Order: sequence, then C-alpha cells, then structure tokens
Amino acid sequence: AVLDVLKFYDSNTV
Amino acid sequence: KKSWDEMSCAEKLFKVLSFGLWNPTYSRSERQSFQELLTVLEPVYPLPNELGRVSARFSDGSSLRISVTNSELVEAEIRTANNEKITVLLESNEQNRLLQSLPIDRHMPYIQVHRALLTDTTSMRNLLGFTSKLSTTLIPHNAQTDPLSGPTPFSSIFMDTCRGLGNAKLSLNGVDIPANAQKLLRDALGLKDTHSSPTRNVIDHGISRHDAEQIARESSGSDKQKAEVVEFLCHPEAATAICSAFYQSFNVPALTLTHERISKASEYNAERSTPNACINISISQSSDGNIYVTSHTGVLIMAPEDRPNEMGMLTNRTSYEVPQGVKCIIDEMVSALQPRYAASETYLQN
Repeated sequence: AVLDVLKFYDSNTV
Repeated sequence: KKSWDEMSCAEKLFKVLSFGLWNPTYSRSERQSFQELLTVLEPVYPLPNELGRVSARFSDGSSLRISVTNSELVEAEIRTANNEKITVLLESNEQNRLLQSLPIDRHMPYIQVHRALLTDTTSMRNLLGFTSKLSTTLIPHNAQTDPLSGPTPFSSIFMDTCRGLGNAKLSLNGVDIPANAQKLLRDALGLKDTHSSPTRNVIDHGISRHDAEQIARESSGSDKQKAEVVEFLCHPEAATAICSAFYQSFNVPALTLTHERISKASEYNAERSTPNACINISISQSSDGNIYVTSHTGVLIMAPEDRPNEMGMLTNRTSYEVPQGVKCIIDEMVSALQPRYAASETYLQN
C-alpha cells in the first residue's frame, strides 16, 4: 500500500 | 601545485567539513564550490568497528578517506598528488559538526533533520545529490515492515531496475554513470522491458567485457577508476548489487511513519500540478574485493505540524554488502543480503 505514495521521476518528460 | 598555500581538493573539503558546512560565514560562491566537492564523497565497505566509511577521490589526484567507529571517533586521511599523507584523529568532541556532513548512519533517538544552503524536478534531483552525502538516522528493524520479510521478497527487482535505469543518479566506484550510459547497462543485463529478467549468461558471469568497457568509456571519471569499474561489472555480483539497489520496497520502513506527510505534500502540490521521488545510488568495490551498496530515494514531504506550509525531502538510505558468491537470484539474495535502513529530513532555510 505505502509505496503507492511514491511517483518516480522520469527522463521522458518535458 | 603552483603556490605554497594552494590546498588539494581533499584538504579543502576536509577543512570545510570540520569547520562546519553550514557555517554562516560562507560566500555563497564558496557554498557552491563546497557542494561541488561534497558530491565526490562516496560511502564504501566499512570494517568491523566502523559505523560507516567514506571515501573521496578528486580530479587533482587527492584522496580523502574517513572512518567513523561505533563509538563515533573519526579518523581522516588525506593524500595528495605530491605524495603527502596527512592524518588527523578526532577523538574528543572535535568531530561534533563533522558527523552531520557524511554518508553515515547514526544511532539517534529521533530523526535527523538538515538544512539546505524546490519547484521543478531538476531542483528535486539536486537536493538529493546533496542529502545523499549527509547523515541519516537508523531505523530499527520491524517484521511488519522489513521488505525482506513477508511473501514475495525482491519480486520487483527487475521491473524496478528496468524503469529506474536512465532516471537515477548512479556511481560505481565514484565514477558517474550518465543516463545514456545507464541505458546501455540496462541492455547489457538483458532488461529490454518491464517484464524481462536477466539473461542467464549475465547471471553467471556478470556483464560481458565488451559491454562493460563501452559503458565505462561513456561515463565520467578517471582512467584508473573507469578500469576499476570495468572489472566490477565483469562479476556476477555487480548484477546482484545493481538490481537489488533499485528495489523500491526498501522505502517501506522509512515510509511507515512518514507516508501521511508525503501525501499532504503531493496533495498540497496537486493544487499546482508532478513526480514525488527520485533515486541516487552509490556502489563500491573495495580494493580487497568487497562490494557495498548505498541506496538513496529522495521524496517530497511536508514538515510536522509546528512548521506548516513547509515542504522538504525525506532521504532514505539502504546499505549493505553484497558478499562474493551471491548471484542475482531472489531466493538467494533473500538469505544473503542484509540491508540496513536509515532516513533524514532536509528542509529549506529562510
């Protein structure tokens, strides 16, 4: 459940 | 060296750390170069009586090494291009401010808090490239939260790795592996997409030498260090170490008490629409063969109730030796690896 709070950075975003 | 009073990088960094890295005097211009020195610091395989052990190898040919014993006595040695071997023991309370300024995990009755010297994500990545060098408080084990207890331990390593590589800050023996280069590494392991695992060749013999070499060629470091790297990768254990490092569930003991404030933060943020977390990893192989992984996940977090409206960064550290003779294989990694978990909160001054 708790990992659901994480939103990892991604190179592929402008 | 072209001047008697010209200090090696190693020496410059060391003086700053003991004097105090947050000492107000600094010229901002000094603060910038001070950070640029602090990032060369790398946590490495500690020894029997050491809390942790830090090592920095600069471009000018200097080397800073520092050992913190369990009792918290510090020993620093500085080497230089002209072969001077400066040594210093901090055994009284001289190491007072220095301990906050290192990639070490301390026994502490509350969670360590730091300060910086945060809108977009370039910002967010740098803040962690800073805190990954500061100290962290140890989180005591609990069965309900150890990722390595429970049902499917290490189940996500290959997925986590696949999507982590290209996006992380990553050091092998103090050599920076840039995004392009990480992608080659990911390929070199056999990780094409989200659901592939590594070719059995890699599992048994590490990366191929041909890949190992190109990957180094494409990275940032000294020739001596690039060569250290290539040898590292041509080892089964590099696989274990790299993949284990990306294991997102390492954040669980840290998130257990902080998850509510991490939410307030994405919420508080959502009214402005964005990512939340990033990765910063250091892996080192001691000259005696020993592999150590220090794994960091930076995360936006709201401060406690007493300072409302302030957003900082939780910085989670995960640290472990990868013992020679452990292939990248779940049921194996599970009984061999012994991660240790620590965090820190950093906030912005003003």
